[PDB]
Amino acid sequence: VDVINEVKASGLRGRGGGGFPTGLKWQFAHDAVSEDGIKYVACNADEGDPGAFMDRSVLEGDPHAVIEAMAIAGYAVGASKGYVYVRAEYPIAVNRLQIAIDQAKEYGILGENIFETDFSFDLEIRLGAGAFVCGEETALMNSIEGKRGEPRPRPPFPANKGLFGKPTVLNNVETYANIPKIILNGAEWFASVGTEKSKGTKVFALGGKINNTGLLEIPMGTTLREIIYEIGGGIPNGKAFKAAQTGGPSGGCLPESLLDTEIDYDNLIAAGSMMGSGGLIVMDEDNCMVDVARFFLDFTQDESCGKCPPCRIGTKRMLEILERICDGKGVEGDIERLEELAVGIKSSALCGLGQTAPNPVLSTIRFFRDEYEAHIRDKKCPAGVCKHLLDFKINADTCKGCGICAKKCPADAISGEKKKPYNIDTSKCIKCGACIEACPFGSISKA
Amino acid sequence: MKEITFKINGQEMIVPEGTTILEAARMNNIDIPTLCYLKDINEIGACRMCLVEIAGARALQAACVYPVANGIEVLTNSPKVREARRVNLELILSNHNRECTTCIRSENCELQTLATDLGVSDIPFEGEKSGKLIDDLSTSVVRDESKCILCKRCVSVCRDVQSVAVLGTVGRGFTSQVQPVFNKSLADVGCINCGQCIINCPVGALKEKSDIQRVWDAIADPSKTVIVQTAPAVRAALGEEFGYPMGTSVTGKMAAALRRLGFDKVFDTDFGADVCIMEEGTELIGRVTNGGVLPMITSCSPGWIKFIETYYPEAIPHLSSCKSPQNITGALLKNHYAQTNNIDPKDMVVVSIMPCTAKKYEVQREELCTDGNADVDISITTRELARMIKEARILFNKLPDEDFDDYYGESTGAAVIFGATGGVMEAAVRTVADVLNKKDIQEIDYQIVRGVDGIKKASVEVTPDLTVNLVVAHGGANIREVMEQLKAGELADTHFIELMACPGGCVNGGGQPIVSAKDKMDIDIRTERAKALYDEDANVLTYRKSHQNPSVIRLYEEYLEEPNSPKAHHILHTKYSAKPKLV
Amino acid sequence: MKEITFKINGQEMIVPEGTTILEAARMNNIDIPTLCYLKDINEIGACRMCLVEIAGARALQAACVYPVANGIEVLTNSPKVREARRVNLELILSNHNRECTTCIRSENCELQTLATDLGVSDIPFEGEKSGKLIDDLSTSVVRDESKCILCKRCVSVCRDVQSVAVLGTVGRGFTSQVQPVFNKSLADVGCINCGQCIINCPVGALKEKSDIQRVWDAIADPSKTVIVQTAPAVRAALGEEFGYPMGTSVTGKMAAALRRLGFDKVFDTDFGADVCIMEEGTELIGRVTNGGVLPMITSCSPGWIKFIETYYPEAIPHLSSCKSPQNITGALLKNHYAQTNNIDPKDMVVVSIMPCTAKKYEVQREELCTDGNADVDISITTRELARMIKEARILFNKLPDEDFDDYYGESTGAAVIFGATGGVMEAAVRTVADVLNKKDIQEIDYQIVRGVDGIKKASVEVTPDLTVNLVVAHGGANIREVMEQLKAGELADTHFIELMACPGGCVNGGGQPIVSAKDKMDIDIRTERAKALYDEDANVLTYRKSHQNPSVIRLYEEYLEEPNSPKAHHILHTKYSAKPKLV
Amino acid sequence: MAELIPVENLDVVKAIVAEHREVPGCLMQILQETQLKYGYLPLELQGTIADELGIPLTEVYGVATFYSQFTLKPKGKYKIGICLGTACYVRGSQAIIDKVNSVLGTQVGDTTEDGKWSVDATRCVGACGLAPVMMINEEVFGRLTVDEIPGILEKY
Ligand SMILES: *O[C]1[C]([C]OP([O])(=O)OP([O])(=O)O[C][C]2O[C](N3[C]=[C][C]C(/C([N])=O/[C@]45=NC6=[C]C([C])=C([C])[C]=C6N([C][C]([O])[C]([O])[C]([O])[C]OP([O])([O])=O)C4=NC(=O)[N]C5=O)=[C]3)[C]([O])[C]2[O])O[C](N2[C]=NC3=C2N=[C]N=C3[N])[C]1[O]
Ligand code: HC1
Ligand code: HC1
Ligand code: SF4
Ligand code: SF4
Ligand code: SF4
Ligand code: SF4
Ligand code: SF4
Ligand code: SF4
Ligand code: SF4
Ligand code: SF4
Ligand code: SF4
Ligand code: SF4
Ligand code: SF4
Ligand code: FES
Ligand code: FES
Ligand code: FES
Ligand SMILES: [Zn+2]
Repeated sequence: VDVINEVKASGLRGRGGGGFPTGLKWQFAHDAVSEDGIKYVACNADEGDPGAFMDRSVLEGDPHAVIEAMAIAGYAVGASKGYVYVRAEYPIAVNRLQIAIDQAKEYGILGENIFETDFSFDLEIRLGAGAFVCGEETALMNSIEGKRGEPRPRPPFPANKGLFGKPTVLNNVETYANIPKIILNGAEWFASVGTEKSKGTKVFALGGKINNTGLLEIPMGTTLREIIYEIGGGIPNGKAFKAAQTGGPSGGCLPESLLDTEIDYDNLIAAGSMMGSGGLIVMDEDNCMVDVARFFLDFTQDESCGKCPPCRIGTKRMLEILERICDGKGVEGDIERLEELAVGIKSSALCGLGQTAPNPVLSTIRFFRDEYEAHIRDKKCPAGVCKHLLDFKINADTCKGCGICAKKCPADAISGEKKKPYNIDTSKCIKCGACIEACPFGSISKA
Repeated sequence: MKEITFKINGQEMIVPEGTTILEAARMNNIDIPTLCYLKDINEIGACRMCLVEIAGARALQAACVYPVANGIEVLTNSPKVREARRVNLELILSNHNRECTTCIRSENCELQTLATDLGVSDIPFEGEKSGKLIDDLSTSVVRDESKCILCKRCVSVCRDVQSVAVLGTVGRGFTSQVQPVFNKSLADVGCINCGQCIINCPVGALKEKSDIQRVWDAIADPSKTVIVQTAPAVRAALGEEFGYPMGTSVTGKMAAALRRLGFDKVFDTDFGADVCIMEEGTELIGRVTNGGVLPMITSCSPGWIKFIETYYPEAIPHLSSCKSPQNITGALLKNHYAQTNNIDPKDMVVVSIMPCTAKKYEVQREELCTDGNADVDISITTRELARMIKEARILFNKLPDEDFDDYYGESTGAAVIFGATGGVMEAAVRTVADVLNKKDIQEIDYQIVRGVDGIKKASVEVTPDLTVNLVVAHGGANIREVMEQLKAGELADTHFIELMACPGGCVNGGGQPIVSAKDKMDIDIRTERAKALYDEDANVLTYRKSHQNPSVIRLYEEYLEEPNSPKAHHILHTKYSAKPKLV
Repeated sequence: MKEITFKINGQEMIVPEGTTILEAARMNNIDIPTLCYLKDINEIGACRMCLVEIAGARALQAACVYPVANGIEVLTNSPKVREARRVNLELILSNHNRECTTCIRSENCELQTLATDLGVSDIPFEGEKSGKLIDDLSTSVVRDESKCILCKRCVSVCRDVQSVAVLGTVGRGFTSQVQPVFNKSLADVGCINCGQCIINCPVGALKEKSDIQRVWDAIADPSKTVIVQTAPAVRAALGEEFGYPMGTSVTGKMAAALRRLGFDKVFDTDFGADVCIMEEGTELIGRVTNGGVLPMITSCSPGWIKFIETYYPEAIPHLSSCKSPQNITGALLKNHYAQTNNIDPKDMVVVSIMPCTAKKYEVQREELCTDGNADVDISITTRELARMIKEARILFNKLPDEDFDDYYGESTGAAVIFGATGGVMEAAVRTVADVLNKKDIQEIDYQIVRGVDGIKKASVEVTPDLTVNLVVAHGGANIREVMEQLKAGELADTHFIELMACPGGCVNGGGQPIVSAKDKMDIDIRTERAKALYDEDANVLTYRKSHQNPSVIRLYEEYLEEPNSPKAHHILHTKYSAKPKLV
Repeated sequence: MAELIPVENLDVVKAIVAEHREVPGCLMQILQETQLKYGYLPLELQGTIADELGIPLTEVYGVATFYSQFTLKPKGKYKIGICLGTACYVRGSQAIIDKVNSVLGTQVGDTTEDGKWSVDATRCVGACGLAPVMMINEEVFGRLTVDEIPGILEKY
């Protein structure tokens, strides 16, 4: 009980993305009553968000701190056995954690009579198969049970009915990583770092077009300007900064207009994003936002289980409209259709994966509407990314007129004479892009 | 028992723990749209259509699978709820095939009713639908994949009730479907053709095979004589299709309607029912007096005989050798009636009207042939009969009452009570007690086994030297349980076992008209149909016993000599063999 | 009357000369499909779908228009007839929009029922449809010529029983369409917005202008108070939508259902009806004693008011100066109730539920406003009430009985007979006789005039010095004839003339639920609806006369002083102006 | 790498299911072991496994077809996986996939005729700090360009 009070006073809140305090979660698991007096502890290591890999890093760097928190939680809530769910496609992490548990049970930490006490705790490693939808917080329960990875409605919440109908505590690994400091040094150390709403530090895995890539231990509330410029080293090759995507495909995109915004739980959800898995991807001017919106929507489209009709059907209806915009066949009036689809899917999804599916489109429509209008109306791609919308034009002052691109053209759209610049028929070629790559002088440009 | 107090929309009331808000709203005069929810069968929360706003909640919650807690505040008609329901319906309707004029279910489809109620004005969302695959290869069950909405009711009906489990879910996303294993058809998997999945589908992707064209072609042949026979349970549920109230018998109107289609002869199956009762009593006595293979089990319903031939073959010796009443009547009309009236047996067609879809498979069996000729040629269900009435278009509400045709139209109460569960047992016990000890039994006291519904145990002392032990079971799970109990050696002292596949008897068969969850949550349909059958039984003022029928005694004293005679063994008996399963 | 002998399917009958095969089959328990058949209205033989084979003929014949002959042989269920029927059905269905999910008719469409009955499995004929354009510009009626099947029922209804003739046919082949005159809109031509063509359509190409969204927005506004007004004839035919037998009063259930929808106040029109009766009686006395314009004509129903403003502007002097009862109630609520309850006249919304579709235009008129405010804001029909109840999805069959609110909820049978034909004059005569002589009358015998049916004449002796002549007429042709004879000068002796647009009164209005020909042939619906209204009149045990209502007595004692006071003339009286016609 | 057992032998699967029957929720574990050993999961082996486990084939077929990592068809000798994560997407892995399609002479998700080359669009291997990323069996390559794809492919 004192451990629960200390954790609650520490202000520790789950960094998985939902922002629920772990103290309340532990209390609601402790006060529950089971039929046979058996309680469990289960843990999530199934990272699925692209561009984020701290969950495997903490296992492959220090699994002892991971497994000590296991016994801390088990003693706090009275659970006698625990489970771990780690992806099998990370052989080094699995081998390191199994060697760690073997050493711990050899020393006598795990098993019976832990440190000559009355608490006995045992661990069994469950080998997941690496499914994003299985990373969901009831789909993991079903996967461990041996059924399909289809999520269950809540309530009954997993704090009251978990493994085999018994109360169980569920938290991510990097949240457990900070409890040794809480126990050894006190709650005030965690309370002294960060803002009032959120305390402590957080792991950020950054990537994209950035000079230096990797992981950062940033204090709670650090602004994005400090992360991108002071630590990240700035935009490489002197390109123009457009935005940084936070929270992965389930999060959002922050442009330069809010670069000074404090990063926290409340500010992000007020800005249309959230923490997600903790991954940040910074991008420069060469990007077309329609294409990345389509990609972030396709990622969730390919991972939908198909149980509830919204996340199964509406995601594909949204993918089709973005595909037709990208192909240049789109017409006017698609903006309000996207708005209606997003608001409909947002409020009527059983699973949390389908709730945040239209979130990147919502973030992009509110900030970069001019790109959508240019794609729909002007039929022009500013970044030269949309294959069917850009035009290949040669530079007559630089082009030698050798004719190499003419022979490499598969649709027979390039014509001209020797020593003279050629001509490109846009309506003939399918804009494959082989002519620009086959040019040795680089005289072909995309408009 | 913990008592939970709660308020719904401003009405406070007491429930046991675990009561969903939907039940409380329905029993307190509030209705909420529903597609995937069935009582004690399907509570998964998959359709996402009964969303109800809850104060203080993040988003709309599903009502059907929401346990209620103390002191909540609920609103059901905020504009957000209506907009969400309309958007969800327009999303579900974007993949459905929308040819309602050419859809077999049509007038009683749940999706059409919900689309009409909520007012779906326009469909904005177009695209490409999931592929179409019509499985028009089986004998009794047909699937159209373009009409499925993935509500998953059929899976739970086939897995939890029938305990057969030949249906599952494959894939993820738009590639997800409901399918049998091996990517095969139902005719290649161990299905038993019960038909429950057909009557428990909410849109009409599952249908029965249509043999109406064969009947129409058979009638149009001037050189063929056509004889139709009627089941005892079809007249306890047919009126429901013509607007008649719940549980009304339409015997006279049925006879008039059948006579108006053009059938040459119209007969009732109760003659074969009484014949079967006499033969089964005779084998009872023969096996008891000679120490045969016991306990005896019936051979009436094709569903569980296919279940035996597929799953449990070592019990084929335990089976009775007598044919089903339909086959008995068909063979008797093919031989004795043909000899009497000088009509060529190969120039006759016999059609039966039964509430089953497995009878279509029973007709296809080659072993049920007499002198190289099939007993019954064409079999149809009750729904096809009603559709034939509507297409011939005779006003079923104003027919005058009529009677069946002699001599095969005579009926007795012991042969009428077959439809509900426990009727065959009652009739057999009555006849055997009257024959052996002159004991006048009228009703049988049934003891229900604690914890299990569907299994009935009793013990009737027919003679001081012979107490007849009785077992009755209906439903796939109950059949499986009693088979496990028999194979474990716990059924050594039993004498009779009756097994029906469909739950509640043939009054709840797969050929009966489909009733949605609306009327299904109001009145117990099996109980009321059994009540109608028993009420018709209690008003038979001519004869209430099987051996007292003049027609059967005349037949036995003119043609069949004595029960279990060599002629009876040659004509009315058949053998069974095991069948391969591919699951 | 010559007697003709004929046989239908070998059944002989003596009949009056000129009966059809379809009628005989109907009265002899045989039904034949019809689409373009209306009794006494449409006998055109155009749908070409009631074909019945006749022996010895070259081809098939249509039964609805075929006079029976001596000694003919009739076949109905031959395979050729069925093949021709299905070919015709799939041919007609080849142009229709098959979006049954998004139709307002949906459940009760003729084409859907026939397609389901005949079992059209597939549509082999593909091609292009006819041009679609929705005339969603008129005030009350909307045409959807994409669903039209060209049965010509609307044209015959508008020409024969309404004598308006604002519809015709144009074009040849696929381009043939039924349209108004000169390619205009129904708001631009001489239509009176009666709404009979809407309830006489078989497929649903004609609909009403839905105003449910305005009501839904008005309910959810926290700054507005919503008051609903209930018609007297909306409780005589609503039960059709909820499975009730006809002729049943649903007053308590309807009141409870309206209270559950969230309406702030619920009131009845009968108060305005009593006020109108008093004002008309006072005006009659004033015109009789001061040599006013005679005869005096009541002016409650908007239909023939539009008719006379459009077609007969010469006799507009004769109309009464009082408003319709619902306008009286609305103005009273907007002025006196607003003053009493400290509620701003612009901060309340009043909605009326009336079975008429001409009140949508009646409320919209700019002249019927009091103190710069609209008397009635929104008007919805009975069908829209049923649709709203279904959308809110409250169980209407289990609702208890509740009372109306004070003081506009007090009712008298003089205002309940008001909805049915002849009730306005009944109440007026009762009140005037009681006021002038204390002469107690309860019913008036109306003379049936030879040659024209539906026009009524009576003469009751009010005083020994004054006998009053009365005329009652309903229907477009009856109003046409009576106005023509009035203009001719043959009605110099008449005192009262009461005219109703819709035949049969407001119990047969344009906003009542639609019934098919099947339910129409069994029972005359108007007669039994009026019988239900009269039975409700006989069940009112409090006050059977208008002037005995305590509410109106208190109103005149406190606010309105005396009948036809300057305040009453300023508030409850309006003038009428002629409208140009474009036909 | 151990040799894959031919699917005609039904004794190894019987031993595996007998050894691992008592573990709750052992369906996925047995499926992973059989996938690793035999190489893939044909329908006959699935039916056999459901036969010893005493479970209808509906659950086994659903759970094996639910995970895209359980193969129903035989695979090639070498598996090619292009990281389609966000970090690899922003750097231009689409051109890498196009070059792989052009050179390999097969589409995404198809098995080559010779049974030597197989391509798959894996979402993330986890080394998303060295985009673009390619995986060949147990070898991971990072920071790749279009021109290096044929050179790396020539090594195998
Ligand atoms: O604990 C529990 C809770 C619940 O939650 P909430 O807050 O409600 O929310 P959610 O569901 O969470 O939301 C969602 C979110 O999330 C995030 N994300 C994204 C992406 C990725 C992620 C991750 N990483 O994760 C996991 N995954 C997932 C996925 C998905 C798709 C989802 C939807 C989900 C998830 N998850 C979740 C879980 O289940 C949970 O939440 C957690 O676990 C918690 O813990 P922490 O420590 O964190 O705190 C997950 N997880 C993990 O771990 N892992 C993984 O992987 C994510 C984003 O942002 C979105 O948006 O709370 C509680 N409760 C509630 N209620 C109640 C309670 N208790 C008691 N009582 C009551 N009444 C529960 O228990
Ligand atoms: O089922 C089926 Fe039947 O209804 C028929 O059809 S009639 Fe019966 O009682 C048995 O049992 C017999 O008689 S149940 C059938 O074979
Ligand atoms: O006219 C017609 Fe009628 O029947 C309709 O409905 S109901 Fe009436 O009493 C009057 O006013 C109302 O009130 S008369 C109508 O408007
Ligand atoms: S939102 Fe629905 S469809 Fe999507 S993963 Fe969750 S449960 Fe499955
Ligand atoms: S893009 Fe391709 S098709 Fe078009 S001109 Fe260049 S090489 Fe030819
Ligand atoms: S390959 Fe380049 S330089 Fe040669 S003709 Fe083409 S554009 Fe000109
Ligand atoms: S399943 Fe229902 S909605 Fe679909 S076509 Fe058939 S009747 Fe219409
Ligand atoms: S076949 Fe019918 S019952 Fe089964 S999932 Fe599809 S719609 Fe539901
Ligand atoms: S007929 Fe019976 S056994 Fe066959 S699939 Fe349907 S429910 Fe299952
Ligand atoms: S209805 Fe009766 S005969 Fe038909 S399958 Fe069910 S139990 Fe057997
Ligand atoms: S008009 Fe009738 S048949 Fe045509 S779609 Fe509408 S309801 Fe169906
Ligand atoms: S509403 Fe009346 S007047 Fe107008 S077109 Fe229809 S039938 Fe004719
Ligand atoms: S509008 Fe209606 S009534 Fe008029 S012709 Fe068309 S279908 Fe017939
Ligand atoms: S008679 Fe009644 S329903 Fe008909 S137009 Fe007049 S007010 Fe309307
Ligand atoms: S009807 Fe409630 S979730 Fe299916
Ligand atoms: S109903 Fe006879 S032709 Fe139309
Ligand atoms: S970013 Fe995930 S594999 Fe490269
Ligand atoms: Zn672009």
